[PDB]
Amino acid sequence: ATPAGPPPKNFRLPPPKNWDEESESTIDKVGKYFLMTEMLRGMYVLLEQFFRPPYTIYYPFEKGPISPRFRGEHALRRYPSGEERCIACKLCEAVCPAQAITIEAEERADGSRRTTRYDIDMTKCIYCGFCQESCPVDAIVESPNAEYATETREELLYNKEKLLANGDKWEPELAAAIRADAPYR
Amino acid sequence: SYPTRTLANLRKIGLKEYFRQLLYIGDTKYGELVGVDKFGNKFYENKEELPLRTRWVDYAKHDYDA
Amino acid sequence: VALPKDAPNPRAIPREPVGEIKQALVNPADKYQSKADNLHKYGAWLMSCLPKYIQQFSVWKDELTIYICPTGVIPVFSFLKYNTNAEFTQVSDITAVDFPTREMRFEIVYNLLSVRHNARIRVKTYADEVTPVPSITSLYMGANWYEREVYDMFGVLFVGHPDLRRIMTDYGFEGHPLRKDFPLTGYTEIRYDEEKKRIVVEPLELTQAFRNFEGGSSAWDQVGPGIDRTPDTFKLPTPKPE
Amino acid sequence: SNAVSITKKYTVQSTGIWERIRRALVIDPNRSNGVPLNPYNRNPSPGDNPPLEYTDPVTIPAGDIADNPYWKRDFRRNYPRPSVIAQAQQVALLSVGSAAQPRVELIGEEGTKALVAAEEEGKEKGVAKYLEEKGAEEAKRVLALTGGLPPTPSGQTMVTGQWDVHKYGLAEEQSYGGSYPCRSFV
Amino acid sequence: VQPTKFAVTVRQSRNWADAKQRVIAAYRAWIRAAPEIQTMYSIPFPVSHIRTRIRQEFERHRYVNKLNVVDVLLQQSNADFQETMNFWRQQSHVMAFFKEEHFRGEKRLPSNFITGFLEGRN
Amino acid sequence: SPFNISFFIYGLVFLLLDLEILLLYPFAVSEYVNSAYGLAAALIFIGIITIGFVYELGHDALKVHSRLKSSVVISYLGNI
Amino acid sequence: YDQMPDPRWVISMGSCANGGGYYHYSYSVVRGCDRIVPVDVYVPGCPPTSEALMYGIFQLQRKMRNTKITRMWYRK
Amino acid sequence: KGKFLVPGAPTGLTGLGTHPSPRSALLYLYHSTLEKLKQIPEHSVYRQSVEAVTRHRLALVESVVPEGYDAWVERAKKLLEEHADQFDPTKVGPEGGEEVQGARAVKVERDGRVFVVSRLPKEEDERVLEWDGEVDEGPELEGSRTLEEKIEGGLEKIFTRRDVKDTVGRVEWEPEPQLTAEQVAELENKIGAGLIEEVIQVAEGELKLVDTMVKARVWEPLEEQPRPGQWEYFERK
Amino acid sequence: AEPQDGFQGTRLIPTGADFQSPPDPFIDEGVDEDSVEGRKVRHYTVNFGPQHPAAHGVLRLILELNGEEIVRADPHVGLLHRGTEKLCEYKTYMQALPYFDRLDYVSMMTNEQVFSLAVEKLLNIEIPPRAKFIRTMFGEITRILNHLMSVLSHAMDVGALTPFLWGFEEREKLMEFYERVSGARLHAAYVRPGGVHQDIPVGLLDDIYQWATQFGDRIDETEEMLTDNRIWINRLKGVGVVSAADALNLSFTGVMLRGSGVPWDVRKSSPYDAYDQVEFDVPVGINGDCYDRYLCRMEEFRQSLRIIHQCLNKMPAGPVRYEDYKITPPPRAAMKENMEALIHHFLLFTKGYAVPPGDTYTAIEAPKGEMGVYVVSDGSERPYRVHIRAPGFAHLSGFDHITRGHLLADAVAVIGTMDLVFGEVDR
Amino acid sequence: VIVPYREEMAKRHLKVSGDLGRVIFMEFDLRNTQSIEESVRHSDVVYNLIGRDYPTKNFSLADVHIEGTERIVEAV
Ligand SMILES: *P(=O)(O)OCC(C)(C)[C@H](O)C(=O)NCCC(=O)NCCSC(=O)CCCCCCCCCCCCC
Ligand SMILES: CCCCCCCCCCCCO[C@@H]1O[C@H](CO)[C@@H](O[C@H]2O[C@H](CO)[C@@H](O)[C@H](O)[C@H]2O)[C@H](O)[C@H]1O
Ligand code: SF4
Ligand code: SF4
Ligand code: SF4
Repeated sequence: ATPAGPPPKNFRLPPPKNWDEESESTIDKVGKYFLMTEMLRGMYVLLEQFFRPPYTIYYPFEKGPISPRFRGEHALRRYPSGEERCIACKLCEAVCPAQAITIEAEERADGSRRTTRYDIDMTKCIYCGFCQESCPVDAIVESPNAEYATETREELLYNKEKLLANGDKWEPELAAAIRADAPYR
Repeated sequence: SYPTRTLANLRKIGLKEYFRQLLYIGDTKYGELVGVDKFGNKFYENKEELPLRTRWVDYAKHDYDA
Repeated sequence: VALPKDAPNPRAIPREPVGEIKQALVNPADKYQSKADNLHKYGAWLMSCLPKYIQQFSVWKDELTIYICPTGVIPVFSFLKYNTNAEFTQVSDITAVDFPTREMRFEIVYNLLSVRHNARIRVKTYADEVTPVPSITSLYMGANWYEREVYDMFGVLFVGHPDLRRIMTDYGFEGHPLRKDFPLTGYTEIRYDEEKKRIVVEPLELTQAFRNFEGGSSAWDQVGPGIDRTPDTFKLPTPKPE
Repeated sequence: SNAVSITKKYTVQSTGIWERIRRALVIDPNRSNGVPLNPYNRNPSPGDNPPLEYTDPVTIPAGDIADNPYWKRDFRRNYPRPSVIAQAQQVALLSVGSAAQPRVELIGEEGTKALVAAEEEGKEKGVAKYLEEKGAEEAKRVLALTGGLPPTPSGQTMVTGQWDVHKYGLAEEQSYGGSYPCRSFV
Repeated sequence: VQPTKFAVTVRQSRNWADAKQRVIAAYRAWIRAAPEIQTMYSIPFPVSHIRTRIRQEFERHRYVNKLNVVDVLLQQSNADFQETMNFWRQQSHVMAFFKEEHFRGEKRLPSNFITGFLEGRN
Repeated sequence: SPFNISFFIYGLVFLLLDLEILLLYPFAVSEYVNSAYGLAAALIFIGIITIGFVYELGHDALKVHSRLKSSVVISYLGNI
Repeated sequence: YDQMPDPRWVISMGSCANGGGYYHYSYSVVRGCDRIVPVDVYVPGCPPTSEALMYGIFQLQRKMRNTKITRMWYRK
Repeated sequence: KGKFLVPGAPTGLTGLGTHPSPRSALLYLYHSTLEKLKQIPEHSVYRQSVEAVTRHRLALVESVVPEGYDAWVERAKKLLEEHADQFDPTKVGPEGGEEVQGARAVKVERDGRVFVVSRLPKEEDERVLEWDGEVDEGPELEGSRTLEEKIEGGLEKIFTRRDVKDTVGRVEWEPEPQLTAEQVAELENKIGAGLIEEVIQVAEGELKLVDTMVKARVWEPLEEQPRPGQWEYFERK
Repeated sequence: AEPQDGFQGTRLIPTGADFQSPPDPFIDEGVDEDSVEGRKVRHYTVNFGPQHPAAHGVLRLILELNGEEIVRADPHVGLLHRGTEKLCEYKTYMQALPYFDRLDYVSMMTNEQVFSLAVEKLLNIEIPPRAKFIRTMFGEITRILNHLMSVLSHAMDVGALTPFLWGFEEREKLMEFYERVSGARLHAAYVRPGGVHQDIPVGLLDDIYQWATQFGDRIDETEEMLTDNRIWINRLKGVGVVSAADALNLSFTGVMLRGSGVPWDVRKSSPYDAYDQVEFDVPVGINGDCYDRYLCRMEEFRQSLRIIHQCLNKMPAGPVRYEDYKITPPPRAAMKENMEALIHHFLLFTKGYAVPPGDTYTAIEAPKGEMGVYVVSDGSERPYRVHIRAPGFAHLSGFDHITRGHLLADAVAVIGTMDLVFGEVDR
Repeated sequence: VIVPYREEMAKRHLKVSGDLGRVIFMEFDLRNTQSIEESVRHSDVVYNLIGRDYPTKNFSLADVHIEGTERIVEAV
């Protein structure tokens, strides 16, 4: 219970003090009992809080702080041209910790390598952000949007038509968060 | 809030606007207009408030939503 | 806002520029050679003191492992509990590993701690689907729930244990999930039946079947054989020429 | 005391008549209220931190272009193997010694056949038969390897430079004093 | 039964006379308990159906001629007995041992070749 | 399951003391007439019911309260 | 849930309750709490932020504001 | 003042209280350990390991001597000699008697050494002690009772027990002198295994291991060989 | 010849009850009739749980009561057993790291520290100094976060409700630092084998210092309410008392071990990360009770703050990630510019890195006790076996031995002094 | 299963019985034919279990069992 070698210098406790060896005057000792002085001090600390500013935020008018690295709902982005950035490498499908991504790809009419299916089970996803660390083209991101509770969980099966619609909606904020964090990525 | 703060903001925004805020935000708050959303929402800023309360929104709709 | 007035902006202070960063390359195994000789010595002493049960011992870095016969469980742990040079008075953990390629499927791993000597020791034995292991709750009260887990999760049975019941799984659960033949999603699923007014148990169907990406393991070995690092005090002397 | 002045604590301060009022009616005037400062705290946001200011570093040995072959710094593939010794091995080690310390000279020939004499006896008989038959004299020899006592196990600190137990001692100044049943240890 | 009401220290059968003695004492306790299992778990079956179904679960392992196999089969029984006699198992676990309260019922394998062929392997 | 006896003691000690304080309320609204003679009698009545209160204090009837060196000593004598 | 007096609402919070989440492919986990009880709002995230759970409560509070009680009894 | 450690005072370790006689306890445990090691053959490294360590600690324990020890031991030798029947385990059991309210000693022999194990009646408050602590077996059976019932009620104990005040044929065993608190600290700085009371805990663990080490015959050859491919894992090459 | 020799039962396994030995008769420390002494008393059982606080979410402990006192306590766990140790066998090492955030869900970055340290030991790599300090700083920010949950939820169960709210603003501020380095308020996934995922942002070390300047005042006011309060003292003194010998024999670690007078901290005894570079003290109690364990936890608040300040002043420069792309992902800019970097990027996110064969048991000083992991490696890219040693699992196993004879109002205090999150206990 | 419903609260217990995309809820009125029409356009089998035992202020046993069966079977 103590380490090997010599016992620690004064590890052993002093002998216990008898009641009449204690250094506390009866006046101090009896007063603290009947006046309940330590409980009075704690009640006074609550008066101090009473007259301090509160911590509360009025939501939804005032929001809490979120960093550029925040991990909210997924979005599929484009280039300035308008083409989808996604080229169907499937890296985000391989690294998914919860197997939430299902991708089916083929050759587009023009010969380009593009996805035909892009589904994200929002009820399987753990919001780790791994999908967006593995992208070679910044195609999949997680927007700062955390406010999308829905009614049915069928609404939480995002298909490629919803994830592109999300990127079109959120692009300025997505481009801004990428601009802030890119040096660190 | 506290009386000194809520009194000063009445001297700024007026009693018709004071009641508008009691119905929605639930605070008496004064700040500078920063801009308007396409949805019609209005944004205000005041560096002199409590932290995380320097920016707020006045929604355009009665049945507001984040 | 009333600034503290003697607490300046910590971001406004300018930082001294860092130029060329240089870090030496270290091999973290090299820090463990100074204790490699005694860890071997202690394992050698242990298996001379208990030749009846200690089949071998291994040393990796700071870890000395002892390999014992299943019937030696009570003597070996007694010696490691009540010896003055082996004052290993905690069980940290008891778990099993499954090797279906062995005749004895289950390896039983015990990890023990000695607060007196600031030392750790690992004890390994083996078990089977039908071959039981002595319980050590006669020596460590803390080992009781651990053996319930090994039993619950592997099926290994601990002779002498008081109240060897399941600890983790559901009440009528059939199977041992940490066995490697047990499937990841199991064999059964539950739901609420409106017509029966209770929760019922059903055979497992999955809306999405689990996609197992094991096949993408490199066609090439990526670690190699490693490096031998035994003390010369535990190697056989070489015959000098002539 | 243990307190440092409120004026260095990076919280919003009370001013003027209210400061005098606070420094009168309060348990500890040096205590902050926990309200952070707007011009200092999280200012600017990380979103306005300039992207171009930050630099991703490299260290000269491993990140250089011109004096680092990868195979000197591939410590993952120079990993240690587990060193295993069974009962046959220890019979031989006691029989004929060790590459560090031999029992017999083992010069040239007629020593190689002595080296299997160590290996052969190991498979045939455990360390238990070996100790029974050569007598209690070499039961004393197993302890003679570590100086006549059994060896103690290795500790796991090396803060003193050698592997050892940590020397837990009472700290010079106790945080509760003797007034509470809790001692501080260094 | 020191830690729990129906706890039995894990014991290893010494021989077949001992092993058969334990099996019979296990079966006796279970079929004794069937009225107590039928009220607590509100089983909508006769006590006779419960007892005849308990018999089937012993009738499965009547031909085991390994002594190491009997002890694990006895420990499984003792543990099942403990979690049923203490109200630890839910009615859902207990009346799910009866393999006719599936909405497909007891008939869940195909009866012969042709009926399983016309239904696609059941 | 057996019920704890302290439930009975709570009701009983209340029932008796509550009857005892009840008997003193007439004194507090009749003090001026009672004067010294009434005080002495009430002091005697207060004293008797106090002694019965120190009995339950002395015995923990309310059962509220009541909630190591080794005897084996060895001596060394030496060789035979 | 069977003991909740009417009217009853259920909020499913997080990926694990919504659809199983990280432990969806396990032998011990129910893949969604709506295999057991009816759900009225699903809040996404592992974990949702506190604002997100507030947002879900406001969605439910709005669902109740749109609940017709005595106006449904009137049509039938 | 602090010349001697209060027995049963807390040590700093919870549940471990100061030993009433630490030096003699440690001596008793070591010698008892050395005696049980003769059931083990000479060529077992276990016995050599335990023997050497035990003798090493036994030497340092005997290096310190309590003051007045030589004077006390001479009287205690005679006191045993002339009153041996008072302290005999074959006469008064392993316990020194049944009158737990009276002093109880017994002479015990280990490994060529003599010890007295004196069990002392517990010091209790006079305000709580009934009948000086005499154990209450219950009331005597009264009324019409059988011969067999009276025996099982203990009647024959009338002709065996003694009044606790009855001290005429007996002599009072005087305890051994103790180490000082500083002497105990010096014992600790030699043995090098922490507090003295914590060393007794380890020492009485070595005593219990010998019983298991003999019953299992750990020096015998290996029971169960590793069948081929038993400790093989995933090593390359 | 098992299992063949076991078919006929020719061998019996030597049980511990065979090697029982009678106590030494000499130095050994301490019926039916008409009387009511022979009479037996019935006991009744009680189903305790779930309590309102988040940490004790899935506790179904069944107590047997003789009147008021507890005769035997039987916790039924498994209500949050989600099969983590099995799901970890079908994932790569990087994929399995988020499973560790969800073990003790109030101490996330120290759960992923013990998994990183275990994998890094089999990788045979040394992680850079900056990540060493980042990890020791955020391991102490984590320790403060957990103790704010553990101490204040304990006092909320005991009935003090105001310190809980004060320190959850302190908790609310310290999760802003989690969300700045990562983007999660709870599950960062920040600590990874080879260092940390991303470098800390460029104004964070100033913001932690600003928080640091006032955090002691928060401990002092939390301490104003509980330490000297007689109601608090009379609900924790003498409650849940474990001896030093039994705490070891019961597999107790941490303040459960340390509150009985055993000086022992994994940080001091097997130093990891930058702990050997920081000066801190170890609070060790006397009487082994809940009051000692409360006083030891409050002292760690002040010691963790003292480490965080030292980490700020020794923060070196350099990579925060092991400088080797066969193990840690290359920068995005490299992957988009250099051939070797895109190859190493691609293979790390699909196959993962291979870990050399072997097994390691690695422990750290987690806030709830000692947390360890046993990882068997098969030389491949997925773990062959991951086993988590959870400090609370061993603590709840000793609840019967510690609450025996206590009142149920005493047992609720014993539940809170043992730092219990049931996702830790059930893995 | 297409489940036409009049009250939102009442229908909720029916969704637990099915997997995602299986229980579809449609808001319908026995006097709105479009709601009936679009409830049966995809159906293979249509059931009609609608029936009261009493007259209401909005439905006479004639209205329910005749004017609803008319309106519904005409869609079939
Ligand atoms: P007779 O001599 O003909 O037969 C006696 C036996 C059966 C012992 C044979 O002679 C024999 O040797 N057979 C092989 C030994 C054997 O039977 N092994 C297994 C014994 S344990 C066993 O069978 C356990 C069965 C399951 C226990 C639980 C049953 C009830 C569970 C569900 C109850 C209803 C829902 C709660
Ligand atoms: C004028 C007003 C006077 C008010 C009362 C004045 C004081 C008189 C009451 C106390 C008298 C002494 O009574 C004393 O009470 C204490 C406390 O229960 C008892 O206390 C003792 O026995 C009880 C019962 O086993 C134990 O729970 C307790 O731990 C033990 O110390 C003593 O057995 C009794 O001697
Ligand atoms: S989003 Fe990115 S990672 Fe996913 S498939 Fe498209 S290109 Fe690949
Ligand atoms: S954030 Fe969600 S979708 Fe992306 S990799 Fe992680 S679990 Fe998969
Ligand atoms: S935080 Fe994530 S893992 Fe934890 S319970 Fe919620 S959804 Fe599940």
